[PDB]
Amino acid sequence: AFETTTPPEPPQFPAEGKINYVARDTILEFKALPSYSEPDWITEKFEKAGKLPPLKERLPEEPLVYKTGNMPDGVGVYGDTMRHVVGGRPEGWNYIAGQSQGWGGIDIALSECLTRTAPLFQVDAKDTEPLPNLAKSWEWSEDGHTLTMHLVKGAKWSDGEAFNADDVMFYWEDAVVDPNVSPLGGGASPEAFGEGTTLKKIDDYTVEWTFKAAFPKQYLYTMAYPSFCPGPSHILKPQHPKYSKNTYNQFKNAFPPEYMNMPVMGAWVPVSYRPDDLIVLRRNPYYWKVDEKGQQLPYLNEVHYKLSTWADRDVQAVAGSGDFSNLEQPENFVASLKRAADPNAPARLAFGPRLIGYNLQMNFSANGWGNPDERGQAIRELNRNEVFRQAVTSALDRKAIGDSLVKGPFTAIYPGGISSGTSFYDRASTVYYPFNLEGAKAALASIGLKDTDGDGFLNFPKETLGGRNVEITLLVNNGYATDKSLAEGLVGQMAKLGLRVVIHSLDSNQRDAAHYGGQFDWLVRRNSTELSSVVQNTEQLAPVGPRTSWNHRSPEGKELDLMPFEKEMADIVRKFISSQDNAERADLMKQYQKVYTQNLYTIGLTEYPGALIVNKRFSNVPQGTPIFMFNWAEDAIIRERLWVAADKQGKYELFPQQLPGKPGEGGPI
Ligand SMILES: OC[C@H]1O[C@H](OC[C@H]2O[C@H](O[C@]3(CO)O[C@H](CO)[C@@H](O)[C@@H]3O)[C@H](O)[C@@H](O)[C@@H]2O)[C@H](O)[C@@H](O)[C@H]1O
Ligand SMILES: [Ca+2]
Ligand SMILES: [Ca+2]
Ligand SMILES: [Ca+2]
Ligand SMILES: [Ca+2]
Ligand SMILES: [Ca+2]
Ligand SMILES: [Ca+2]
Ligand SMILES: [Ca+2]
Ligand SMILES: [Ca+2]
Ligand SMILES: [Ca+2]
Ligand SMILES: [Ca+2]
Ligand SMILES: [Ca+2]
Ligand SMILES: [Ca+2]
Ligand SMILES: [Ca+2]
Ligand SMILES: [Ca+2]
Ligand SMILES: [Ca+2]
Ligand SMILES: [Ca+2]
Ligand SMILES: [Ca+2]
Ligand SMILES: [Ca+2]
Ligand SMILES: [Ca+2]
Ligand SMILES: [Ca+2]
Ligand SMILES: [Ca+2]
Ligand SMILES: [Ca+2]
Ligand SMILES: [Ca+2]
Ligand SMILES: [Ca+2]
Ligand SMILES: [Ca+2]
Ligand SMILES: [Ca+2]
Ligand SMILES: [Ca+2]
Ligand SMILES: [Ca+2]
Ligand SMILES: [Ca+2]
Ligand SMILES: [Ca+2]
Ligand SMILES: [Ca+2]
Ligand SMILES: [Ca+2]
Ligand SMILES: [Ca+2]
Ligand SMILES: [Ca+2]
Ligand SMILES: [Ca+2]
Ligand SMILES: [Ca+2]
Ligand SMILES: [Ca+2]
Ligand SMILES: [Ca+2]
Ligand SMILES: [Ca+2]
Ligand SMILES: [Ca+2]
Ligand SMILES: [Ca+2]
Ligand SMILES: [Ca+2]
Ligand SMILES: [Ca+2]
Ligand SMILES: [Ca+2]
Ligand SMILES: [Ca+2]
Ligand SMILES: [Ca+2]
Ligand SMILES: [Ca+2]
Ligand SMILES: [Ca+2]
Repeated sequence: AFETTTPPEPPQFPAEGKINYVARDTILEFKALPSYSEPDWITEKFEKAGKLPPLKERLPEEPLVYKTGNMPDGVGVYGDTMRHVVGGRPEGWNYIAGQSQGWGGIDIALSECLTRTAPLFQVDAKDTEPLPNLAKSWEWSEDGHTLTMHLVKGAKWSDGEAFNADDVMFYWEDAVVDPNVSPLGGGASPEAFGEGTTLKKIDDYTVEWTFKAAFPKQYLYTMAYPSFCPGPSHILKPQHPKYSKNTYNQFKNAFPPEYMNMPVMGAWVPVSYRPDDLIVLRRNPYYWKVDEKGQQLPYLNEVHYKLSTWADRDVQAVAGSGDFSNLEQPENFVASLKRAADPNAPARLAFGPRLIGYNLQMNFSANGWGNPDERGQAIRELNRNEVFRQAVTSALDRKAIGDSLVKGPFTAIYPGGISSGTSFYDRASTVYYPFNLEGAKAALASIGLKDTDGDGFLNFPKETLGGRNVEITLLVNNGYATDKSLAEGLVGQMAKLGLRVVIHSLDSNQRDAAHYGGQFDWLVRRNSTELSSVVQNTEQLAPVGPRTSWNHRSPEGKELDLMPFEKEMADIVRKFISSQDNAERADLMKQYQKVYTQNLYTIGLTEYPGALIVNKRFSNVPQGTPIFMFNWAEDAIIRERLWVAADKQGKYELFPQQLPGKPGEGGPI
């Protein structure tokens, strides 16, 4: 019915990075050093005064050592604060039970994971093994069904309690496996680690994975942020319903934002919270990472998270009051570029490849996900109809969508699927449905949708919902001008096609609950890592498990109502996960792209590049860091390795020469 082609090549984007490509093992290694050091005030006021054990006793026998060769500016010096600005708000500290701490890097810094992938933008390959983090090493069995994983040994939580296999086991059994606990991010279901996957404790520093498939090496990426980042089991386990009288909601909410010094494996500990104002973190004296000179990380003593808006983060970063931003909203591009064009500018700004994409996602569950009413059920049936999807995508004037955000070479025609900025992308495999409003109108008439009351809006046939007007709800994230502008643009374009679309605008926390609970017809969403990188959270590319897909999940308790193209996509993704053949993997992503875009698994709105904004006083910021690839730039830049030269340091510490207090107690000690 439609004359499909490939999407047109966008304008050339001059100077992205450039990235200084390195080999995987140039960044870090685990080893003992001859001696260790720390800020002088810790030795004088805490160690010598009895208050803390000497540094060597606090560290693992073999800490994680950052290699000097990979440091952009070399070994650092202690001091200063990194000031972040966020549009989110904390719910509390229970990350593994699905509570947000405010986004914008806070949970990334607090909740460290088994592996780490964000700094891998500097390795020029897509078969890179994730960096060891809380898991120091691992080995595959000969048959590839068993993965023996060795943990960092001798590391402690920020309160001095030992980190070991008990924390790993508690997260796996009582958060992942437990169907009443869902970690933050919408992922981390048991099937995200493979169907029938088991994890068992061997000893205090050894765990063992058992996989149905042979060598599913892709799951090492799933073990990084956000899906395998354990909480302090000694604090959380006594609050869990399996070991107490608490309900699941009581367990989820047992650590509100007012609860101080929540134990972490991260470089800084939350010490202060003021509603709608600020979160202050102070250096963790038990941090288990050091530089090659034996200096215990982080270099920065303090981190701030100013509670504001996402657009204010850009404003503060270019003004110099904020130290970091991911410039990701096109309506802020011109003003940010103008302010950064001044040679006296306090911050540096650098655009990367086109990795920020937006999709229209349709709820594909016709078997009760989100318990829809008669109206909602009739929309699910239209969403599952391929002619309806072809009409919706063909009624979009993608050039006009791009123009509505920003002029210039930023936007690209985006039909959906894998981002054009990543190496697995193939233009020839991308099905583009050009703007054909007349063809879209004929396609809807062919499935029995026609305006029977002269109001310009299409009615269902008399057999469905008494022949009333089709009414579609659109779930939108209220925190971003981009999301809201795209939603408004979509409503106008659908009105021309004859479909009535109603915006349901919600704040982040409520938006995530409505989405993951399946309480939506359609939604507007910025793409997560699987479309920007393929290799990070690959399970999110298709409904490989009952809850791995963003738009097709099963209600509890029920199975998936997969359409044939979705089963073909699930098969491609599972084959990719267990393949170590580069040529086969590239071919599988071409087939994946083709099936996705031909069948309209989602409908692309637009795609463009973002820019990293960092205050100039910071040393060790890697060149060409993208804002979003394997993770957000807050992770990729390795904040625990950043430093400021003594003569350039700001004097912004709110708790200078202080360390975190005890969990559930007072302010910094
Ligand atoms: O956390 C660092 C990040 O914070 C801000 O974005 C947070 C954003 O996260 C969620 O949105 C996405 C995109 O749809 O969903 C995946 C998984 O949760 C995230 O990777 C991705 O951002 C929430 O659904 C949003 O409500 C929430 O605001 C900020 O925009 C980023 O630049 C970066 O600082
Ligand atoms: Ca284009
Ligand atoms: Ca390498
Ligand atoms: Ca090499
Ligand atoms: Ca000192
Ligand atoms: Ca001893
Ligand atoms: Ca080196
Ligand atoms: Ca050096
Ligand atoms: Ca200091
Ligand atoms: Ca400071
Ligand atoms: Ca931020
Ligand atoms: Ca074997
Ligand atoms: Ca040890
Ligand atoms: Ca000990
Ligand atoms: Ca845990
Ligand atoms: Ca679970
Ligand atoms: Ca198990
Ligand atoms: Ca098997
Ligand atoms: Ca313990
Ligand atoms: Ca109980
Ligand atoms: Ca309960
Ligand atoms: Ca409950
Ligand atoms: Ca709950
Ligand atoms: Ca309750
Ligand atoms: Ca709470
Ligand atoms: Ca914690
Ligand atoms: Ca607040
Ligand atoms: Ca207040
Ligand atoms: Ca106030
Ligand atoms: Ca030194
Ligand atoms: Ca505000
Ligand atoms: Ca915008
Ligand atoms: Ca520019
Ligand atoms: Ca994106
Ligand atoms: Ca169909
Ligand atoms: Ca344009
Ligand atoms: Ca233009
Ligand atoms: Ca465009
Ligand atoms: Ca291509
Ligand atoms: Ca009508
Ligand atoms: Ca009709
Ligand atoms: Ca538009
Ligand atoms: Ca199922
Ligand atoms: Ca299947
Ligand atoms: Ca590969
Ligand atoms: Ca510098
Ligand atoms: Ca560099
Ligand atoms: Ca300040
Ligand atoms: Ca407290």
